[PDB]
Amino acid sequence: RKSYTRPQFRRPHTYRKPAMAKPSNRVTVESKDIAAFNVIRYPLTTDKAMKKIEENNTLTFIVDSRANKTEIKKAMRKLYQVKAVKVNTLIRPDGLKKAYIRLSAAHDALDTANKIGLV
Amino acid sequence: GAFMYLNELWKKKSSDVMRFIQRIRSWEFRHQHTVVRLRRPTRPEKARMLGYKTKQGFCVFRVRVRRGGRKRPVHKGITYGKPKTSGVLGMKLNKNNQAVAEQRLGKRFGNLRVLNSYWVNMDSTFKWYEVIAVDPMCKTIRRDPRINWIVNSVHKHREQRGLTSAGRKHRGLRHKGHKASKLRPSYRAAWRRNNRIVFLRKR
Amino acid sequence: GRFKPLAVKKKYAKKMNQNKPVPYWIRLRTGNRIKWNEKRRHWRRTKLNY
Amino acid sequence: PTFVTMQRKKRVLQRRLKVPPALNQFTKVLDRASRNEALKLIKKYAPETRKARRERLQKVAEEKKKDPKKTVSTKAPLAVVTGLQEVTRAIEKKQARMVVIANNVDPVELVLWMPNLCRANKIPYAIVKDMARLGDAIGRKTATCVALTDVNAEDEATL
Amino acid sequence: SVPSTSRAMIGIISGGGRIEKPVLKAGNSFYRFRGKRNCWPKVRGVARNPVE
Amino acid sequence: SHHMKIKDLREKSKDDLLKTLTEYKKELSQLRVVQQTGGAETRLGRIRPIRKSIARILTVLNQNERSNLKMFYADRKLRCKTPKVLRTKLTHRRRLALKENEKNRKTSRQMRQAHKFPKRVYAVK
Amino acid sequence: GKTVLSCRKGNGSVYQVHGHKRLGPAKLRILDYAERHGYMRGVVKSIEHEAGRGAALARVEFRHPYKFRRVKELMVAPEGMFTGQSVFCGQKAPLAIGNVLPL
RNA sequence: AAUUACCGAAUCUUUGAACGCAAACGGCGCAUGGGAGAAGCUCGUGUCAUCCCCGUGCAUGCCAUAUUCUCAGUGUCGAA
RNA sequence: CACGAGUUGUUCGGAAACUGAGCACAACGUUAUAUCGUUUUGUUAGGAAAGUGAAGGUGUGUCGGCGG
RNA sequence: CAGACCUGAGUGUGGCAGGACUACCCGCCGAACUUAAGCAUAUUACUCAGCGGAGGAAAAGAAAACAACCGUGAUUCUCUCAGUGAGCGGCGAGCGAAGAGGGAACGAACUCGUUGCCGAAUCGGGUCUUACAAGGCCUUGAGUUGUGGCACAAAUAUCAU
Ligand SMILES: [K+]
Ligand SMILES: [K+]
Ligand SMILES: [K+]
Ligand SMILES: [K+]
Ligand SMILES: [K+]
Ligand SMILES: [K+]
Ligand SMILES: [Mg+2]
Ligand SMILES: [Mg+2]
Ligand SMILES: [Mg+2]
Ligand SMILES: [Mg+2]
Ligand SMILES: [Mg+2]
Ligand SMILES: [Mg+2]
Ligand SMILES: [Mg+2]
Ligand SMILES: [Mg+2]
Ligand SMILES: [Mg+2]
Ligand SMILES: [Mg+2]
Ligand SMILES: [Mg+2]
Ligand SMILES: [Mg+2]
Ligand SMILES: [Mg+2]
Ligand SMILES: [Mg+2]
Ligand SMILES: [Mg+2]
Ligand SMILES: [Mg+2]
Ligand SMILES: [Mg+2]
Ligand SMILES: [Mg+2]
Ligand SMILES: [Mg+2]
Ligand SMILES: [Mg+2]
Ligand SMILES: [Mg+2]
Ligand SMILES: [Mg+2]
Ligand SMILES: [Mg+2]
Ligand SMILES: [Mg+2]
Ligand SMILES: [Mg+2]
Ligand SMILES: [Mg+2]
Ligand code: NA
Ligand code: NA
Ligand code: NA
Ligand code: NA
Repeated sequence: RKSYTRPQFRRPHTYRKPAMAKPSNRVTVESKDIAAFNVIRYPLTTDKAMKKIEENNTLTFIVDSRANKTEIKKAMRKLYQVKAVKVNTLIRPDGLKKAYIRLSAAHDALDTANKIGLV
Repeated sequence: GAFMYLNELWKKKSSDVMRFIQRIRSWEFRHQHTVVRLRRPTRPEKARMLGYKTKQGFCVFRVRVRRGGRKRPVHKGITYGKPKTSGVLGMKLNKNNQAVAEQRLGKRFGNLRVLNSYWVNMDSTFKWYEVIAVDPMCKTIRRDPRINWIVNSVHKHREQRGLTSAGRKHRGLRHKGHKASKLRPSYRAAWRRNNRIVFLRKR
Repeated sequence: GRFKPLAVKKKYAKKMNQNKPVPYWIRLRTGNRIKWNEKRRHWRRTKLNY
Repeated sequence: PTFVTMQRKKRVLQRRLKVPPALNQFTKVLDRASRNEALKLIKKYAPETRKARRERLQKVAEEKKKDPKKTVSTKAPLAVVTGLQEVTRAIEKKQARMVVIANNVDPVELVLWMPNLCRANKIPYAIVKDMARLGDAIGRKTATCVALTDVNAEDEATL
Repeated sequence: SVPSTSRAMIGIISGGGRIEKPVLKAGNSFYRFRGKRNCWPKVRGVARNPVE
Repeated sequence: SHHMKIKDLREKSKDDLLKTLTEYKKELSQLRVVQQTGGAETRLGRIRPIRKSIARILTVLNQNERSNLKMFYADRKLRCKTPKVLRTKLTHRRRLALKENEKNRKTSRQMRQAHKFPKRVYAVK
Repeated sequence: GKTVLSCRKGNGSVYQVHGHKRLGPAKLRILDYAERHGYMRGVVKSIEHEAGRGAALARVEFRHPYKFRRVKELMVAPEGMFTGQSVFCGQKAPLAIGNVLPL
């Protein structure tokens, strides 16, 4: 017999074969190059948004309400080839998420707005 | 063959040796769970007689039921209405304990089909029955012409509807003819037959 | 007050979106029966209580 | 663990209480030297395996196909009788010359009656220590009882 | 009578004489029962209604 | 018109379909900008054909992928690992129900009795 | 009629012990091997008051008989127990106030 | 490439028996595949730490099963 | 009333991430039936619920010291 | 020592159970208003409410059945038996069936255990045949603490050739 130095029996550790990765159960085709189009929906053109474009180098967008500030930065780089130094977000009382995106001093927000088409 | 000696031995439960064997087993069963899985039946001849086979897909479980009369679950034993319904301790369940043990096993393990059950042991506090269960998804069960009828969905939870041998017992289906005319095909069906108002079109 | 679950806020947002009058061109449809929004809500009349 | 405590307490309760002769006879086993000799004879006459039976039947089938008119006996070589049903028939019909019964069959009702049946039919019998050792002699995991109905001339003295 | 292997502590329990001081106030009883349980004040049975 | 024909989709390869999907997703996003900043109704009328073209591209890609994967898992050695999303749906009861082969099983005695006394065709004059 | 107050208290509910701010149950140390054969010497570390109890409680620190640690039992202090007093518990403990001995 | 009707091929957000853990929290994990990566490194190309995004597996119970998986028992043996 | 707008967080509040009066999933037991009971007086369950790992043996890399 | 068996665990792999629906059907649980010109037995009622469980039906069903005849012949259902010169009932209020007869339906019958004779001939799992074949080959994996085959009144061997 063995020797037990503890006053109660505990389950001994035995060999545990690890589970194998199963074949994928989701077989739909998802394109990585179109993800940013879901993250960024469309820009805003209100008086407040227009004011921030020329004074704060900031663009205003309606974004996916489940999106990340980090992901919005990545989407801005992918869709418009600009570097966002700061993203501020709020969920509007209507339910949509709005993002204030300040571009780096190297990029001109007004020029980016012209290329986007909001002007 | 060997069945006869086993069968006659179990007709002598009150003998000295069978009493000793049942006493040791009853002590062991007292220190086990309410529901316990077994590798083999305790009474193989009785299990086989009731439909058990030593085949992949057949399972045997021992179920413990508490002995005694049913107590009416009213607060502080306070009943209302007529004094005819005032009894608390002296009423008895209209179902037998074997059916209760089968229903306990069937409700706990919904993936199995209950086939039958049999008495194994009892003490002052507990009664034990061993219940035969069948896996409807087992390939051996599905391709066996003798048991694969239970795979069909009509037999799902047959023990809950009192269709087993114990269920038939307390429904009154052991008797035929004038002994069970008012209980056939069921008492509710007989009540429907005898109490519905018939309206012939031309009366 | 300040606090509410995002789920409560989203439900309040949808009720805001629904609280709109019937568009004028709806009344000009061939088999139109709608004149005014029968489910208009005012914050002082009926309480949503979310 | 609970199962550990219960299996030890079960042995205690079996020794403390009064055991009737029907159950008590299974604790008075055959001695070790005779038990080893008996199991050696059983192992010598162990039943043929699935493979060996299969090549024997295939050889019989080929001989039948080679000479369809001739008749080839399908009888298996002389071996011990194993299994509760077959051993019981051998004892009832008095073909068994010796019967070996395991002493640790659970449920014990399976073989509780066998020593009395052997005594009634005047068949020599013995009770041994392990169904596992009996199963090992016959090439199985366990064996409740094993009966010898015939041996070769060289093993007649040993029997 | 108790088994002789049962243990005991030498001496008397500390804090004796506690019940010798009159309480003098319902408030002192209130503080006394704050740490024990909800059993004070006590209403006499004759002051209740026969239903209860 | 920005209308992509289903016949040309079914001939395009996977990479070409993904490329076309990106172009139509991009152009749809540009139209969303027009929706915000007013815009001419002629440009706005392109939104629906473009959205439906995107659906057509995705339909072809998903139909092709499902067909290819069913072919791959049609292998007898690999059909036990087929994803449930690709197995036949039918109904919960029907998947669990006895098949005809299992339901028609007979004992050896039953088989012999059926052969010994088959049902006959007869008439009375 | 209605349930009497004495019966209602049996339900528990709002008539249970106000156990918050209590230090825990007061007991002697476990009757282990050391007590049955030799003795265990402890030190009284604090004399404390528990709400709902008139008697003072003593926290007595012992060494663990099998492990490298301390035990810190909690007992009902007899009259005269003081901080720093040595408490002897076991078969061989001397007859003195505060010690625990077999009867 | 009209539009209707029908149906075989598809899509099918958050959820709910709801089942990785929670929840007036659109929250937080353990594995395993990816994705994006302006710091650092290499020759703007590659690669990429922390951070971030996504797919799959992971409730409990039961049955079957193990190229015959890993173990426990002063249970019964048998060999040291 | 109609239309158009407004709520920007590494540090503020919550959560991630504490315990309290308490709650009751598991587990076990009970009940004809769980939609019942136990579940903090250090604390689940007759109760095998630890997958975490000190010193070591085996390879890689970062080092101090000797000899050649 | 090992090792085996028994009993019991951990993990991997392949599956199932969970909820909804619930008119009808099956198993439990189960009242009272009401009626008796009051009321307790009784009646409402083996009902409503409550908890479980199925299917396109369910349940029942191949005699330990009726009958007492010149006999009938699984079950279910219909007319009828019959509000009954049956019976039950403070024999009060009320309650209350069964066999037979005319019919509907019906190719309606089968399986196991046991017994006797056989004894792995069985089952899963790989693998091949266009095949997860009711097939061949292999397999200790299960199984002799017994899978399966043949015969038992609709019967009068099986077992080759
Ligand atoms: K806004
Ligand atoms: K009562
Ligand atoms: K309201
Ligand atoms: K249904
Ligand atoms: K009246
Ligand atoms: K209820
Ligand atoms: Mg914010
Ligand atoms: Mg406020
Ligand atoms: Mg108001
Ligand atoms: Mg509110
Ligand atoms: Mg044999
Ligand atoms: Mg008073
Ligand atoms: Mg008063
Ligand atoms: Mg309390
Ligand atoms: Mg969840
Ligand atoms: Mg919270
Ligand atoms: Mg207004
Ligand atoms: Mg608490
Ligand atoms: Mg408690
Ligand atoms: Mg405990
Ligand atoms: Mg259900
Ligand atoms: Mg009424
Ligand atoms: Mg009245
Ligand atoms: Mg009255
Ligand atoms: Mg009802
Ligand atoms: Mg029909
Ligand atoms: Mg049916
Ligand atoms: Mg009939
Ligand atoms: Mg008449
Ligand atoms: Mg009645
Ligand atoms: Mg009839
Ligand atoms: Mg058989
Ligand atoms: Na009542
Ligand atoms: Na009838
Ligand atoms: Na051992
Ligand atoms: Na508005």
